[PDB]
Amino acid sequence: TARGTPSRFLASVLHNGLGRYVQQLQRLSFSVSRDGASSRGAREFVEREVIDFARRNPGVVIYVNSRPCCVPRVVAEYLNGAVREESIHCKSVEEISTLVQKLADQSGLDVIRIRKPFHTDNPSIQGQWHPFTNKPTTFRGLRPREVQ
Amino acid sequence: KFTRSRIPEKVFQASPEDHEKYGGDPQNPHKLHIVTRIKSTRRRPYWEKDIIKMLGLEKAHTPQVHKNIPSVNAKLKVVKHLIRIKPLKLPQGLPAEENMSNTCLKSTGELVVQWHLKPV
Amino acid sequence: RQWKVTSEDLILIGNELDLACGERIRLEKVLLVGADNFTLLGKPLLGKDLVRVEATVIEKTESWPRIIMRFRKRKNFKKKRIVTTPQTVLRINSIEIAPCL
Amino acid sequence: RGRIPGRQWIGKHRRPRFVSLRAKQNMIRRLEIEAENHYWLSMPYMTREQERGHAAVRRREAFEAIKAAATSKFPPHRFIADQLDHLNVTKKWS
Amino acid sequence: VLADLAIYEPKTFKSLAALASRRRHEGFAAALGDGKEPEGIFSRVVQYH
Amino acid sequence: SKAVTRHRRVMHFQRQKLMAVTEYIPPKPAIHPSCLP
Amino acid sequence: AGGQWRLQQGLAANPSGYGPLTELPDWSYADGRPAPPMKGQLRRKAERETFARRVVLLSQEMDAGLQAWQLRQQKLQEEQRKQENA
Amino acid sequence: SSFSRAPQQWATFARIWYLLDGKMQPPGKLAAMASIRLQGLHKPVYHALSDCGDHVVIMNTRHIAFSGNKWEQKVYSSHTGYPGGFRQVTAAQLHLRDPVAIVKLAIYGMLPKNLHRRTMMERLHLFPDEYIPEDILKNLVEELPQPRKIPKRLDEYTQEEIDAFPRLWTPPEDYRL
Amino acid sequence: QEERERNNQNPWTFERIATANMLGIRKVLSPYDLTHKGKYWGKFYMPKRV
Amino acid sequence: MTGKELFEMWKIINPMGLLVEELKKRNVSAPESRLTRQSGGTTALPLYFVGLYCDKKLIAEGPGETVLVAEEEAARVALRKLYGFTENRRPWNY
RNA sequence: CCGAGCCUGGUGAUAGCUGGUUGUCCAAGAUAGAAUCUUAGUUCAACUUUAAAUUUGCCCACAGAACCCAAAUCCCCUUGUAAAUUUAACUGUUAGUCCAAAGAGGAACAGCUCUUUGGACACUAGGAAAAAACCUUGUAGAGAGAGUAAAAAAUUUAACA
Ligand SMILES: [Mg+2]
Ligand SMILES: [Mg+2]
Ligand SMILES: [Mg+2]
Ligand SMILES: [Mg+2]
Ligand SMILES: [Mg+2]
Ligand SMILES: [Mg+2]
Ligand SMILES: [Mg+2]
Ligand SMILES: [Mg+2]
Ligand SMILES: [Mg+2]
Ligand SMILES: [Mg+2]
Ligand SMILES: [Mg+2]
Ligand SMILES: [Zn+2]
Repeated sequence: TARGTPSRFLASVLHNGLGRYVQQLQRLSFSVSRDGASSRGAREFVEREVIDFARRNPGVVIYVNSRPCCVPRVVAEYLNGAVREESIHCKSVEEISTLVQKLADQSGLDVIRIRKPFHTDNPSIQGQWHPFTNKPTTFRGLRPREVQ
Repeated sequence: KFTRSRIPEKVFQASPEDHEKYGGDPQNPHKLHIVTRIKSTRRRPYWEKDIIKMLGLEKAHTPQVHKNIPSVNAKLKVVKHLIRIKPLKLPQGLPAEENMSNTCLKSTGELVVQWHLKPV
Repeated sequence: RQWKVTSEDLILIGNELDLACGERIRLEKVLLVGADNFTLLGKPLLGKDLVRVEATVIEKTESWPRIIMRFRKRKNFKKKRIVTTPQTVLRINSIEIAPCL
Repeated sequence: RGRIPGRQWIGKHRRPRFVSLRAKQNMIRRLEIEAENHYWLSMPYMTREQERGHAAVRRREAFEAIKAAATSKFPPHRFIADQLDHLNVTKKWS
Repeated sequence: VLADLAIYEPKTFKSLAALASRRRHEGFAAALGDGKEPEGIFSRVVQYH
Repeated sequence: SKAVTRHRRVMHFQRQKLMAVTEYIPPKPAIHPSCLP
Repeated sequence: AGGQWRLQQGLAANPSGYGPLTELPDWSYADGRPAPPMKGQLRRKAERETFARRVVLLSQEMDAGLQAWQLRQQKLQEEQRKQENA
Repeated sequence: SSFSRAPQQWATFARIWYLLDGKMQPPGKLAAMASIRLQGLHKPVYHALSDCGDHVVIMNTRHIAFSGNKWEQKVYSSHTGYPGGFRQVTAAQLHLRDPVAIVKLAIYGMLPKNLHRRTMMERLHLFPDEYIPEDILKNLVEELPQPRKIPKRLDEYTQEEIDAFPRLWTPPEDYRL
Repeated sequence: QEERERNNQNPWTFERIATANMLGIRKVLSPYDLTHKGKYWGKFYMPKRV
Repeated sequence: MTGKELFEMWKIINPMGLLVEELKKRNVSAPESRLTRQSGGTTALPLYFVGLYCDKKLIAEGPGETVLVAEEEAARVALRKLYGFTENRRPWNY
């Protein structure tokens, strides 16, 4: 809910778009279990897909602990220090791939209400409106009902 | 009480002034009606709404094509007030198999076989 | 939907574009373009050769969970659902005009 | 003061509604487009006898298609692959 | 965007209002004489195909 | 209620709009037929 | 606004209906490559194709029925000729 | 622009002192323009939360004029609160007792019925005569025009206008006048 | 009365629109209207109506 | 840097004096300050517009709470447009 | 706390009557009447629901359907459409309000009562002032896009030789 949840103005981190773009997903950390039917999708994912994912995205680093876990987790640390945790418990390989990809595409900052869908540092050209823009002046600058 | 409303045939006898006004030549008459639903089939009898649905006008402001023959004329005479009619007009002849995709309608009842999407 | 944009400004799109992050894109449709002392209006839109609006894709992000509840009183009619639509964030890199006019 | 008896729009006495040029214009529009419909419904193309038996083949074949669609009803097939895919829940690394 | 230009770009909005007024005057000339005259310069339209 | 009543039976709004549309518009010339002719 | 004017001119009442403002692509690669079509334009093209196919089918059925009627009537004439010949 | 943040914000959301002469004008139209200019609708930066209102001054509220028999037909009615405290007074007596009340009530009705109505009415200013205190005829900006133009009297119609206007008919000489 | 109903400038008449049912007004109306077009409403009589 | 304007990054004093020195170096007359418009001079929220005119030629005008703030802001505007750091300038290309 | 005591037990008495009836999401879905010590209920029918078999189902075009003393209806190949009948198994609704129209009763009273044809409501939305029943409008989401629908009452009045 909007009045319950906080908000923010739309913005990009460190002005990522202007210069060279950077994949702002710093680090991933998978926690999967050898056994456990919940971790079968994650195990197949680390078997086959994760290699291609690393080959595609060098900027990101991946850690895999591979320890006993009743629920397999995936952690994502961003440049800002933002931590984003997800539970991949009983998840399909394609859904894991989509999750990891949308994490890579996601920026390192909270998902909350955005007040407006845009942001312009220089919003005004020609000068923004003030009351005296569209009205003329007076000879010698004389107020109404003024003799001298 | 309220029942079906039989229409006299004398209503459907166009006059010369009507001809020269609407631009419809009785000789060499058109073949196809573009029909569009305007009013809600709600607050209307069940026969009216099911006639609409069988003609295929459950969707509003979506022109649908029918023939010009008495058997259909009967239905859309029953449901005149819920629809607007126009004839189909095409200068470019029937769409050839190669121009099946580059077709486009117009508000003027025209159907252009080719759509360059670019001004003169 | 329309926008007015400049250089080095962000824009949000409430749908997916199928463009990986960091890729560039040329926007064709422009209703007008204006400088400090003049403007260029279209009929309706401007020529392709005259303008060149380039943008970059920066982010694909899932929206905050938007709640949808339907309730009717004294009928036991209650149903909730949550939606998350995708967004694509763009940044307009450059705006330039050609001498043709 | 100024009330009217009972419900506002029903009964022997009710609130008097009045017409506006707005609504008059709207309904004249509806009925003139209806007159255009009358004109275009006039001057048909073919007669009863010309339009009698031309689409019978299409109606028949469409109805036989519907009949076939209704008759073609069975349970779907069952597969050993779909049966044994369930064993893959206890997959584990060596 | 009309409001956005009215706020942040008043000169462009003045240009648009002037254009609109000129189109009004062309339409009034047309109401006086519908045809039998050269069509307006801005009232002219672009046809697509 | 009944159709025939002592009072003027208030009619349906569509009917009143119809009756408001249909009236005798007398054909008048542009010029009054006394001052000029 | 202006729907009646657009219709008098022949254009769509709602500018979003058809025309270059909606039918054209909204974006393309900076390399100059053509972008993939949007789903809206694809479904519009598909329904327009079905529309034209239907128009063709209806017209062909009408023409075939008229020709069949004409053939039946000229056969009627020929068979009366046969009758009075017999 | 090239203006600093705070100064530009100040110049944008600044208030303006409009002036009006109600010499033989309708309080209805006067109140309509005053109400829009007190809301701040005329400002393209208007929003109900942001109090973008403006100060307005009226003069010659005593010398206002209605259209029709309003002076006697119109009734301003108010209940003191006690039994029998229902009072009705025509615009005539109401004006004779206070020439400002008519215009201020018209504007009070014109304005929205929110809690900002009272603040905007406080920002409003009224004067029966063409007399203003020093500060609030000094700190002005401009005088917007009147809603209606007043017609001229025979005392005002110059001779050349009368001569340009043609005579329409020829009286018989044998008549008294 | 007959020259008035002949010279009325209004293109639209009760009898026309009711015989045609141009707006589904046969709902609100009676079958008797089809003879008592406008002049009558219950027992009353409107001669000015046409 | 694109976000922050220049006077947010570069503090200064007596901007009118710096302006006078710059204009003297550029060999033009010493400009005079004149309030162009004003509102609420008596009330608690005064507003003034001060323009700087050289040889009957305006370079810049600025709003302000008081006349001093308005004239110093106008000097700031003139400095902006002289040094070419107007917000409406050509953005940094790439 | 005696129209006939209190306690225990049968007794978890019975109650066509009132109240209540526990996680999420989707879909289809208010509907003629007969009998009944029966009208606050139930049984059958009708409507509705699920899964299956089959093919005709709906609108309908000429012709066709009474002497006595009107709007429409029935049947109906075409046509436009895709539903319909049957088989297996239950349930629930079976205490109904307003508007228009044809009528009966009453006072040519009722927001009255009773039948018939239709619409709406009992499902969201805009308007008419708030409003169930009136006018537009339906199939469901996000938009800081757009075109439209129904949608604001007008009236001032009497001279006379
Ligand atoms: Mg009441
Ligand atoms: Mg009745
Ligand atoms: Mg006892
Ligand atoms: Mg449902
Ligand atoms: Mg019996
Ligand atoms: Mg019972
Ligand atoms: Mg049949
Ligand atoms: Mg009743
Ligand atoms: Mg009742
Ligand atoms: Mg019920
Ligand atoms: Mg919809
Ligand atoms: Zn005259």
